[PDB]
Amino acid sequence: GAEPYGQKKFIEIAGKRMAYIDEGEGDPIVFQHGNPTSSYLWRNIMPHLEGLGRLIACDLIGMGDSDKLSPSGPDRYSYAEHRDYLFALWEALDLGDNVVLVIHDWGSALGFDWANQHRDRVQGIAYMEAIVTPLEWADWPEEVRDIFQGFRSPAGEEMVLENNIFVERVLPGAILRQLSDEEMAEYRRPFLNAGEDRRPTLSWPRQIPIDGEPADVVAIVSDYASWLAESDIPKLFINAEPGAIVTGRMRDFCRSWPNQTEITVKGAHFIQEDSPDEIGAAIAEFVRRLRV
Ligand SMILES: [Cl-]
Ligand code: NA
Ligand code: NA
Ligand code: NA
Ligand code: NA
Repeated sequence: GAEPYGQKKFIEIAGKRMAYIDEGEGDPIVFQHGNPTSSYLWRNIMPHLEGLGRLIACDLIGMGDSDKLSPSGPDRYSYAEHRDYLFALWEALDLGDNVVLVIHDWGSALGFDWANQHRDRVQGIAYMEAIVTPLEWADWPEEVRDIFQGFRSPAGEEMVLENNIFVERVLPGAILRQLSDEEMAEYRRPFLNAGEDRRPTLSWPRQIPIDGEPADVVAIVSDYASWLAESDIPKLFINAEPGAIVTGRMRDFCRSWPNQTEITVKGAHFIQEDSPDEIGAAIAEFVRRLRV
């Protein structure tokens, strides 16, 4: 269960190498990770979709085996910069117009935004522990609120760049099981060096739309949230118990979305590490249904 899935391919986008999985034939099934993960997140999910489509899992810029930006610093790895690289990669990959999106965390902001911009090219959306509408601090799990407000303060650089707290604390804190040393090492790999190599993992929490900031991301999220609440695009909502960011009022909101089926699995935030086989089977049933 610790082994990566497949063998990564590489494409140069805007002078940087992006790494991604691309296996199989047919209409794509696109799996997008978030913070502080990579395509690896999906390694026990993707085998359940074998033979049902072209399976794609991209590593965001500066993450996984994609190259780092230079010079890195606080103005880099914003949502929009990530979107520039990922959307370019998706274009380069010639996805066509029957794309299924499988999305999590910042992967869900990116994927929901993509779908909102390309409504005619998305066959269906499976999402989990996603950014579904703009947040307030009350929506955030109490037990990590102090850490997240830390990230979103000048203390963030020390917390992440020097102390790697997102990788070392937040990630295993939001997985119910204990990862193996080997799993751990894979997740740490892109961020082993203190300093700017760890930047994406600090830029990301600074982009979360909370209390109206950052405004640009709030607007992007509001836009797709309003669209999804009325859209007839097929959806699969994978709810988690106890879950983390899709709880309370946020969970009520996404449950109101049209043309959607839902499952519940055990998990906190990184639920792929806790309930892969249920997740995989639900996505396989959804894709089979859409593609019959
Ligand atoms: Cl984050
Ligand atoms: Na991915
Ligand atoms: Na992807
Ligand atoms: Na990216
Ligand atoms: Na980032």
